[PDB]
Amino acid sequence: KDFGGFNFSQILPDPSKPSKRSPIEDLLFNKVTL
Amino acid sequence: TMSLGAENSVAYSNNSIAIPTNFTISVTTEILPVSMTKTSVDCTMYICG
Repeated sequence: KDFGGFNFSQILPDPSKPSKRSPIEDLLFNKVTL
Repeated sequence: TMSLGAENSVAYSNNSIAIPTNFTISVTTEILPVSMTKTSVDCTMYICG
């Protein structure tokens, strides 16, 4: 991830967790309760 | 289980660009309904006649 200094780590999916979601998508699923 | 499409990991480098050489003119189509039939039902003949 050499994008010239830009850090899309909060939006790109996280492989070191299950369901393969980004940090922000994780908090979007944990903050909406069915 | 459905495939969501082909996998196309594209060759991002920090100093390489891809530029088109040729083009295609493509005509696609798109269909939109704009109107209904103008039915009209009287109650009195329907319910009673």
